[PDB]
Amino acid sequence: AYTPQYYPGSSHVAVNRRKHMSGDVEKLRTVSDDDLVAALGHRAPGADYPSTHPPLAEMGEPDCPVRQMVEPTPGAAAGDRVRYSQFTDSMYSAPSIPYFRSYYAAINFRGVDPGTLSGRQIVEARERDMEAQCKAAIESEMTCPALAGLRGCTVHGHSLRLAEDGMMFDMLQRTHIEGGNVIEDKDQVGVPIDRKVNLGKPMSDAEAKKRTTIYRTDGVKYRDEEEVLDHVHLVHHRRTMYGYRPETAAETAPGVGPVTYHTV
Amino acid sequence: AYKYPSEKLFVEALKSKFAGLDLSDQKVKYVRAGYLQNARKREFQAAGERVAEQRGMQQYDVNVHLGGMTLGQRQLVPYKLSTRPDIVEGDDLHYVNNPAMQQMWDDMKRTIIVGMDLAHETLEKRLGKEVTPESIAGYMEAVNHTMPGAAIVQEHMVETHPGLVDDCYVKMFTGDDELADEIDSQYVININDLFDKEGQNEKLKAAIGKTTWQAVHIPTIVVRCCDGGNTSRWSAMQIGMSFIAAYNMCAGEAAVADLAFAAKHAAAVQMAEMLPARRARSPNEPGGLSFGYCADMVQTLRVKPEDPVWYTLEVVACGTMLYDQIWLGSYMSGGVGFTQYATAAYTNDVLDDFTYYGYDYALNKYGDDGTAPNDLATATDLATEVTLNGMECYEDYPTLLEDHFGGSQRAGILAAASACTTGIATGNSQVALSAWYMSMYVHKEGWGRLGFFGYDLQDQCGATNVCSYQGDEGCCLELRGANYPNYAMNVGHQGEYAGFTGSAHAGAHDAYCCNPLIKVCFADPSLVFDFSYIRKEYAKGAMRTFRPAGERSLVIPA
Amino acid sequence: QQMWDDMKRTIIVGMDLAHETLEKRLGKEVTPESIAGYMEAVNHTMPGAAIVQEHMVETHPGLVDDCYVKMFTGDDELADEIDSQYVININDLFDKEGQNEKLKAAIGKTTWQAVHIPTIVVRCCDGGNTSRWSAMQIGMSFIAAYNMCAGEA
Amino acid sequence: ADTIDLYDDRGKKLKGDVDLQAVSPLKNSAILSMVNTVKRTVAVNLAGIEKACKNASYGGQSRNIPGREVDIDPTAKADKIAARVKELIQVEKGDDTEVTVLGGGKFLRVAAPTRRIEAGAEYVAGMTCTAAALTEALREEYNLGLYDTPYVKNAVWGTYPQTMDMKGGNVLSVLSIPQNDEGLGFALRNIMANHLAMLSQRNAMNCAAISSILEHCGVFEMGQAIGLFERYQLLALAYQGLNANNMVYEMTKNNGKTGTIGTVVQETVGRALDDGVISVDKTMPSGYKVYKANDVCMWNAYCAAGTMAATMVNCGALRGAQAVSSTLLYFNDMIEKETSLPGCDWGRVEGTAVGFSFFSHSIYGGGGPGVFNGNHVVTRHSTGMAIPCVAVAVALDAGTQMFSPESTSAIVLDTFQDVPIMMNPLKEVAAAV
Amino acid sequence: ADTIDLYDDRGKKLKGDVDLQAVSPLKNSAILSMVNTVKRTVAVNLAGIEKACKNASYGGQSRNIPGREVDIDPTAKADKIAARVKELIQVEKGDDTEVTVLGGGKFLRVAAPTRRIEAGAEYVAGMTCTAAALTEALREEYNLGLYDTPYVKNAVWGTYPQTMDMKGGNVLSVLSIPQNDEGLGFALRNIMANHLAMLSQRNAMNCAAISSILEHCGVFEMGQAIGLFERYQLLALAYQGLNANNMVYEMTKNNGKTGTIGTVVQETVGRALDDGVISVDKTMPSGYKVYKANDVCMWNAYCAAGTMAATMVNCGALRGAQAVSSTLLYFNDMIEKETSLPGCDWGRVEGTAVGFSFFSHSIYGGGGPGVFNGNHVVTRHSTGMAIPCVAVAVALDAGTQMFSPESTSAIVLDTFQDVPIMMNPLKEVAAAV
Ligand code: F43
Ligand code: F43
Ligand SMILES: C[C@@H](OP(=O)(O)O)[C@H](NC(=O)CCCCCCS)C(=O)O
Ligand SMILES: C[C@@H](OP(=O)(O)O)[C@H](NC(=O)CCCCCCS)C(=O)O
Ligand SMILES: O=S(=O)(O)CCS
Ligand SMILES: [Cl-]
Ligand SMILES: [Cl-]
Ligand SMILES: [Cl-]
Ligand SMILES: [Cl-]
Ligand SMILES: [K+]
Ligand SMILES: [Kr]
Ligand SMILES: [Kr]
Ligand SMILES: [Kr]
Ligand SMILES: [Kr]
Ligand SMILES: [Kr]
Ligand SMILES: [Kr]
Ligand SMILES: [Kr]
Ligand SMILES: [Kr]
Ligand SMILES: [Kr]
Ligand SMILES: [Kr]
Ligand SMILES: [Kr]
Ligand SMILES: [Mg+2]
Repeated sequence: AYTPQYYPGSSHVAVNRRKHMSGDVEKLRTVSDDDLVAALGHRAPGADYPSTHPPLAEMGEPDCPVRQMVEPTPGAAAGDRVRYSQFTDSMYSAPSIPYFRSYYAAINFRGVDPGTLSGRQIVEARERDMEAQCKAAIESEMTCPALAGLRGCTVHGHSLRLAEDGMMFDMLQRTHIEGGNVIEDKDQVGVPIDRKVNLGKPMSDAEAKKRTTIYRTDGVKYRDEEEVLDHVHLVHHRRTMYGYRPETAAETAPGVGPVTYHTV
Repeated sequence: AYKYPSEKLFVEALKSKFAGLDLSDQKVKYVRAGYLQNARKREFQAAGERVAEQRGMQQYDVNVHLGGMTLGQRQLVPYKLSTRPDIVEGDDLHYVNNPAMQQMWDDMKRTIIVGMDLAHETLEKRLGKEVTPESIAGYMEAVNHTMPGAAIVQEHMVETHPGLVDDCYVKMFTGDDELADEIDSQYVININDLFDKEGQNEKLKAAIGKTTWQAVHIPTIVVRCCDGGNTSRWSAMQIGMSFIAAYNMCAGEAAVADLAFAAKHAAAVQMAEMLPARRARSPNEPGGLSFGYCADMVQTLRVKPEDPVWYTLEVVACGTMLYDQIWLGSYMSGGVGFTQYATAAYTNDVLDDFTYYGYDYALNKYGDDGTAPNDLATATDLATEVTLNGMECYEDYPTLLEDHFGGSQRAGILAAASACTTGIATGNSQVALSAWYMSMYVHKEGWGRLGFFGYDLQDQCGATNVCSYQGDEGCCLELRGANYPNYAMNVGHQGEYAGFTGSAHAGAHDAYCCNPLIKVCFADPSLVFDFSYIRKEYAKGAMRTFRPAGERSLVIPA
Repeated sequence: QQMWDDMKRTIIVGMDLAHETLEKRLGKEVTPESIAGYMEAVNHTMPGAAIVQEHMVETHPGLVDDCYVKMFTGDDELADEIDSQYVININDLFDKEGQNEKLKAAIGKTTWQAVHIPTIVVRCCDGGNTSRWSAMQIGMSFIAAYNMCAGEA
Repeated sequence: ADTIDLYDDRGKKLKGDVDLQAVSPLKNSAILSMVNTVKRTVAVNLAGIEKACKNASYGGQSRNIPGREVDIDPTAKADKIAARVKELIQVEKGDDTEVTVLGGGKFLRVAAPTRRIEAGAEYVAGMTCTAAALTEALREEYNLGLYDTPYVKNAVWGTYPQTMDMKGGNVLSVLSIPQNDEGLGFALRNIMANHLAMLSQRNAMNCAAISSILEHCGVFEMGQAIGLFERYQLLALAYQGLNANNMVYEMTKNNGKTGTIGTVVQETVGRALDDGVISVDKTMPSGYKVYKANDVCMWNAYCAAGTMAATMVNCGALRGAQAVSSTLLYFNDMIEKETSLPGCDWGRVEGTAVGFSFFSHSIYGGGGPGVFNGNHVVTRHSTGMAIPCVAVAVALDAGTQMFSPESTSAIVLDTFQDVPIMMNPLKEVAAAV
Repeated sequence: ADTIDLYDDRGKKLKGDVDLQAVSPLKNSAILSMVNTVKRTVAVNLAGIEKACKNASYGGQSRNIPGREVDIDPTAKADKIAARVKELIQVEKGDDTEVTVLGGGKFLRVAAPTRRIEAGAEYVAGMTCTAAALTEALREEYNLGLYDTPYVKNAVWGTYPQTMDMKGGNVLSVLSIPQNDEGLGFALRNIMANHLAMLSQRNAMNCAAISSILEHCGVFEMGQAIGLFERYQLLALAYQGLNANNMVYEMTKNNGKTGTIGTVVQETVGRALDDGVISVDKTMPSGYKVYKANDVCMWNAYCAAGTMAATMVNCGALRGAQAVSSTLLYFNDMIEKETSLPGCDWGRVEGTAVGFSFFSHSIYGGGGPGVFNGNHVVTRHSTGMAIPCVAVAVALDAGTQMFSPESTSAIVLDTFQDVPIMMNPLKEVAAAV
C-alpha cells in the first residue's frame, strides 16, 4: 500500500507538522472523563447521552450499499447529538495551528466535521465520538493549557499579546493560573462550573518553541523553509496552468514565464 | 523614484496608540476595565438610556453582552486614518455612524451617464431641428431646473423643495474642445483643467471622441427613499422634459419615446447592472459594480500619478468600505457588520508600509513602473517577498498583529500589498490577480491559518480561475466585480481587487482603467464627496465634520 | 417617507422552527425564561450592537432608536409570561368586534417576531437589507441566549 | 371540428379544408422546426470581436482598458475559425450543425446541433457552445496564453459572468436570456419586433406568420391554450397569422387603396355577419342593432384578422410603424361600438394598445414599435394577438424610426435569409400538413 | 481514446471497455431520458389544494382570506380529476403522457408529454400545462363560477402572477423557475440536494450517479465541456458519478470499517501512482517527493472519485450530512500537501467546500447540506464535482437535520420511486451503451 509523506519541509517545525498530521503526538497530561464533560458543557458528568434520533438498530436504515459497508461510529449507532469542541491557539508559538488541528482530526478520526478559522478551530462529531477526539487532542503535545484553551464563544486572543503570566487573553477568563497549574472553572461557553479542572502546567517558552507548528521570526523563520515555499509555488502554478487548459502542455503556455524553485 | 525609508510606515500609529510602549514586547498587563474605559462606549450607553426611556422599551445596553463581561476586557484602541493625522474611535468608522461613507455611496448610486448624440440625431431626423451651441445651452438650463424635481411644461405642478435637492445637477462633457468651450462653464466638466497631469486630458478626449455626454446626479434624498434603480429612470424623465422644452417639441409625440429609449437604455451608462434572483437588486447597487469602474471613480490618479501607490490605496479605501461595510456588511447581511474587516485596509498605515516596501523591492529588482514581465514567475516573486516581509512585520511588532487581530484582515492586507506591488510593477491587472492568490497560499502555510471559516472560497478557486477562459470562470479583472461568481459572498477581497486593478493602470501610467466616461464624471468637484482623497473624507465623517446631502431638517419639527 | 420606511424595514419571522432546532439538535429546553432572555438580547443586538465578540464597534444607539423587535402569539399563556414591553398585545389592540379572537385563531399557538430594522439602514441600502439584517441579529441572539457554540452547524 | 383553407403571402390558395389541429404548435412539423431554429441558431460578429480586441473596448459602452489590446484579425481567418467552431460543437457527422461565413468574413451563422438543446433544459446551449467554441478557436489560432485570453474571452462573451447576460459581447440570438422572462413560458415571447421584421425580410405577410407562430408557441408553453382555450388560441393563430381563408390578405387588398381603420372595421363586421359568425340579437328603440356571437372563438378570430388587416392598411398607407399602436386600439374600440360585442381578446388587444400608444409617445419608457416584444411589460397582455401586428408595422416602415431593424438587427437578416421556414413560412406550414 | 468499465451500485460489473463518449450527456440515451424526465414530470399536491380552498389559505405563509373559502374535496375525486388532466394535456393517444394517483388520492404524478417540451423553449410546460389542466378540472368538477374560480386558481398556482414563481402553490417540480438561474445554462444545476436524495431513495451510490449526471448535463449546457474540457468533464462524470472501474465503490468499501478522510487520500494517491496517472517528478532534500501528473484530466478524475469515497466514508461513519463540507475541503487540501499536485477541479472543490463549510455553520445564510444545489451561490463554483457528494451526504444522514429530505421532498420520493432511470441509474446508463 501507499506510504504517506504528509508534508514537505525539514525544520523541526515541519517535523512537528507531520507529527500532528500522522497522529504521532506525545501525551503530556491526563484529563478525567468527568472534568472534560464538565468543561465541554453539553451534559452533566455521568448523565446519559441525549439523542437527536433513535439508535440505528432500533429504527432500521434504508437499503443503501454505502450504509451496509461503512461502519457507523459508536456515537452514530447510538443516535447521539452532534456536539463540538472548539480550541483557540496563540500565535506566540502555541503547539497547534488551526489547519493542522483539522488535519489531525481528518486523518486520524472517523465521522468528524472539522473547521478551520484564524481564531478558533472546531471539531463537530457525535457527542461521545467528539469527546474521545477532544480528549486525545487536549491530553497531547498539541495542547499548552496557557497558549490554548476551549472556547466555544468569545474567542478573541490568538493574535494578542500574552498576559504577564503567559496566559492567552480570554475575555471570559475561563482559565487562570493557580499555583503553577492552569485551572478551568467555566465551561467552554463561559458558564461557571462547580468544579476546578486542573490542566497541569503551561509549557515553558523553550518547550513551546520546540513543540510548535508555527513559523515565525523568533523560532523557525518561514523565509528559510524553502521546501514549503516551493510546494506552495508548485501547487499554485499547476492550478493556474490547468485552469487555463487541463493538460501538461499548459505548463509552458505563454505567460508562465521562467518559473523556478529553490530545492527542485 | 520612491525609496522605502528606515522606519516602518506603521510605527507612527503604534506610538500614537501606545505612548511609551516598547514595541517589541510580546506581553501586556490586562486590567479588564470593561466599557467604562472608552468615551464612545460610555456615550453609546447614555444614548441607549435615552432611547429606552423615550420609547418605553429596552435597546442598547453594554451589559447584555454575554458571559457577564462588557466590551473592553482588553484595551479598546482607536484607529488612525492612513496618511491622515486623524485618530478616531472604531465606531466612528461604522458606515451607519459615518456620513462621509454614506455620501460616497449615495453619490455613486445617484449617478448615471447619458449620451446626447442619439437624442440630437433624433431631433434632426424626426423633427428636422438644428442642434447648435445655443440650443444646447438652453437645454442645459432646462435640465438643471427640472432634474431636481421642478416643472417646465405643465400648469399647476407641485415641486420638490429646492433646498432638499441641492445636490442634484447635470453637467455635460465632450472630447470636442470647440463645443466644450462654447457652453457656459458652470454646465461643463472641464477635462483639460481637471486632467492636467501626464497628458491625461488628451488620453481621455481621444478615448471619448467628439461625442457629447451628460453626467447626471439625481438627488440624494431620492435614492435614500428609494433605490439605485431610481437613478436612470429619474434622469431620463427630466432629460425628456428638457428636450421637449428646449426644442419646442409636442409635449408627448412619437419622437419623445425615442428620446426616452436613448436616455433609459441605448445611450445610458449605468454604474452597475442588475443581479440574479438570490441577491435580487436593482441596477446601480454595489453588487453590480465592476472593479474597473470602482477604480475609475477614485480621482487621486489625476492629482498625483507620479506616486501610483497613493492612488492605489485610495481605491482600496474606497472599495473596502463600500464592498465590505455597506454592501456585504449591510445589503447582504447587517447588524454590527464588518467595519474592521475594512478598516484594516485604510487605517494605521499598515497596508501602506507593506505596499511601499513592495514597490521599492520591485523598482530595484525589475525597474520602473509598469516594466516588469507580465508573467506568473514575476507574480510569484513579488507576492512571496511582499507577503513574507509583511508576515515578519506582524511577527516582529506584537501590537501590529494585535491591530489586525482577525486572520481575514491580515490575509487581505498581505495579499493586497502583494497584488498592488505586482500591478504597479507589471502594469497588468490579470498578473496581479495571480499574485493575490499566491499571497493567500504562502500566508496559510506560514501560520497554519488564513481567514474566517469561509474566507478562502474564492481563494482556493482563485489561482485556477485567473487564467481560465470558461464561460462563468474566465473574465478580465477590470470587468469582474462583486457578482463574479466566486466573489459574490465574502468580505476581505472586493475592495482590494478594485485597488490593484487601479494599481496596474497606475503602474502603466494610464489615465483610467476601464471607462473614460466614468473617469471624467467622477472628477467633477461639484459632487458632495471628494473622490480625489478618500481617506481624508472618511476622517471627516468619523470626526462629525462631513456634511452629507439628503437631510430633512427643512421639513421636520424640532 | 416614514410610512414607506416603516413598511420596508419590517420583516416577520417565526420562532417555532428555531425553537424546534434547539430542542432537536442541542437538546435545549425552551421556556418563558429563555425566551425572555432572548428578547432582551435581540433588542440590544438588532439596532447594531455586539453580544459575543470582543473589540466590536457598534451603531450609535441614537441613530437607530426606531429599531426594535417584539414577539406575538396566539398563545395567551405565553404572551402573558413575557415582559409586556417585548410583546404585541393582540387582545388590547383588537378589542372591538371580537377581532382579537379571529386573529388568535388564525395565528394559532405559534410564536412570531415583528422585526423593524433601522430606518437609516434601509435609507442607505434597500428593502432587501431587511430580512438579512433581521436574521443576522436573531442568530446572534439565539447563540447568546441558548449558550450555543458561536458558529456551529 | 374546425377546418381552414391555407393561403400563401400573395393570396394564392395552398391547401383546402385543413384540420385546425394540423397547424397547432404541438403537431405541425414546420412550426416545431421554426421553434427549434430560433432556439439553436446564433450569429457571431467576428468584426465586433476583432474591433473589441484591437481597441481593448471589451464590454462596450465606451469602455477602454488601456494596454490590454490583443492584436488579432479573425475576420481575415473566418473560414478557418468557422471550421474549428463546427468541429468543436458538432456532435455527430452529418448532424444538423451548420457554421457559415457571411459578409466576407465579418459574421458567422451558427446553427448549433439540436442534440445540444435536447441535452439541456433551456435554449441557451446554442449561445454558450458557440461562445466557448469561438473563444477556444481564437486562443488556438492566435497562440494566446494565460493573461491575454481572458480579455479575448470578454470580447466574445461580453461582461459575462459579472452580468447575467453577454452584455457587450458578440454572440447574438433573436431570443434573450431566460432570466429576462417576465413569467412562466415567456422565452419565445421575448423576440424584439425589429428582429421579427428581419426574419421575414420585411415581407409583411410572412412577418405576421413568423411572429404569430412564435407568440402562440409561447402561449402554449405558458399553459394558456388548454381545453377550450386551445381552440381559442388556434383560431387566432390561423386567422391572424396564417392568413386562414385568405381573410387578412383580402381585407388588406380591398382596403389598400382608399381604406382606413374604420373601413376595415366595417368589412370585418360584414364578413362576420355574412359568414354567420354573428347575428342580430336585439334592436334598440333608436334602431341600433345589438349583435350576438354565434361562435365566440370564431368572432375573436375575425377580430384578430381585422386588427391585422387594419394594421397593414393604416401603417401601410403611412409607411410608418408608429400608427400600429392606435390602429390596434381604435379597430377594437370601434368594432365594439359598431356591434356591442367585445373586440379582440375581449379588450386585451385594445388595452395593450392603450399602454403601447402611451409608451411609444411619452417620456416614461418604451420607444418606437421596434423595441417591443411579447415579453415587454407594455405589450405582453394579449395572448399573441397584438405583437404580430407590431412586427408587421415595423416591417412596413419606410424609414421613420430611430432604432430601425437595420440598426439593431442587421445581422439577423443575413443569418436567416436562406432559412426556408423564414423565407416562406406559410408555404412551409401548409406543406407540413 | 478513453475507455471505462461500468459497475453498478453493488460493485458488480455491468459493461467492459466502454468508450467514454458513450456516457456523454450528448449521446447516452438514458442520460437524455433522465433530463427529459425531470423537465416534464411534476407532482400535484391535491391535499394541499383541498386544504387551501377549505381554509382560504391561498398563497401560504399564514395567509388567510376570510370569507373566500371554497369547499371542494379533490382528494376524494382524484381518479376523475386525474383522468381529466390527462385528457387535457395528452397530445396524441399513445404518447408518453402519464397521470397517476398517489397516496390514496393526496397527490398526482404528472408526466407531461415530451412534445409539449419540444414545442417550447424551456422546461416549464410540464408545470404550466398541469396547473392549467388542474384548474380547469376543478372548475368543471365543482361547477365553479366567475368569482370563486380565481381563488381556486391561486390554490393551484400560488401567488403567480404577482410573483414569478407559483409561490405557495401545489404544482411541484425538482427544477426551479428559469429566472432563478444564476447564469447561462444553470437550470439543471438548480436541484435541491434533498430532492436528489429522494430521487435516489437514499441509495447513496445511485444518488452520486443521479446528481453527477444532472450536474454535468448542466455543465454541458453552460458551454464548459467543449474541446479538451469535454474529456475533463466526462472523466469526472464517469469516475465520480458512474463508479467507473468500480473505484468509488471499492475505495469506500476499502475504507468503510476503520478509514477516514486521510486514509482515502492515501488510497487515491496510491492508485494514481500504481495506475501510471502520476509519477515521482523530483525529490526534495528532506526526502519529500514532488509528483507530476502524466494525464492531467485523469488525475482530476481520480481526485474526484476520492472526494466522493471520502464523503461516503466520513459522512457514512457519522451517519450525518454536515461533514460533507469539511470532507471536500480536507480531502483536497491534504492530497495537495501529500503530492504537490493540485486537487479536484484544481482548487474549486476545496474552495466550494470552504464557503460551504462557512455557510453551513454560520449566521449568514446557507443552511444544512440539503438546501444547497449546483445553482446555489455558495456551491456552484465547481463544474459538477462537489454537489454529487453533497447529495450523497444528505442521503446518508440518519436524522440529524432540521430540513430533512422527508420534510422538504416527500412528494419527490413518491413521484419518482417507480421511474426506472431513478431506481437504477447506473444500470440504465450502461444498458444504453
Ligand atoms: C458568531 C460568529 C460566527 C458567525 O457567523 N459570525 C460571528 C459573529 C459575527 C458578529 C459578531 C457581533 C457580536 O459580537 O455580537 C458580526 C459583528 C456580524 C454581525 N452579526 O453583525 C461579525 N461576526 Ni465574526 N467578526 C470579525 C472577525 C471574526 C474573527 C475574530 C477572531 C478573533 O481573534 O477575534 C472570527 C473568525 C476567525 O477566527 O477568523 C469570527 C468569528 C465569528 N463571527 C463567530 C464568533 C466568534 C466568537 O465566538 O468570538 N469573527 C474578524 O476576524 C475581524 C472583523 C470582525 C467583524 C466585526 C468588524 O469587522 O468590525 C465581526 C463580524
Ligand atoms: C409631457 C407630457 C407627456 C409625458 O410623457 N408626460 C407629460 C409631462 C409629465 C411631467 C410634467 C412636469 C413639467 O411640467 O415639467 C410630470 C410631472 C412627470 C415628470 N417628469 O416629473 C407629469 N407629467 Ni403629465 N402629469 C399630470 C397630468 C397630466 C394630464 C394633465 C391634463 C390637464 O388638463 O392639465 C395630461 C394627460 C391627460 O390629458 O390626461 C398630461 C400630459 C403630459 N404629461 C404631457 C404634457 C402635457 C402638456 O403639454 O401640458 N399630464 C394629470 O392629469 C394630473 C397629474 C399630473 C402629474 C403631476 C402630479 O400628479 O402632481 C403630471 C406628471
Ligand atoms: C415600461 C418600462 O420601461 P422600459 O420600456 O423598460 O424603459 C418600465 N417603466 C414603467 O413602467 C414606468 C411606470 C411609471 C411612469 C408612468 C406612470 S403611468 C421600466 O422602467 O422598467
Ligand atoms: C449565501 C446567500 O444566502 P442564502 O443561502 O440565499 O440565505 C446570500 N448571503 C450572502 O452571501 C451573505 C454575504 C454577506 C455576509 C457574509 C460575508 S463573509 C444571500 O443572502 O443572498
Ligand atoms: O466564524 S465565521 O468564520 O463563521 C464568521 C466570521 S465573521
Ligand atoms: Cl495531460
Ligand atoms: Cl375546457
Ligand atoms: Cl360559442
Ligand atoms: Cl480544446
Ligand atoms: K434607499
Ligand atoms: Kr478540560
Ligand atoms: Kr486546554
Ligand atoms: Kr459614532
Ligand atoms: Kr401648484
Ligand atoms: Kr438622451
Ligand atoms: Kr454602483
Ligand atoms: Kr515598480
Ligand atoms: Kr496549512
Ligand atoms: Kr471597540
Ligand atoms: Kr441572430
Ligand atoms: Kr416533483
Ligand atoms: Mg516614476
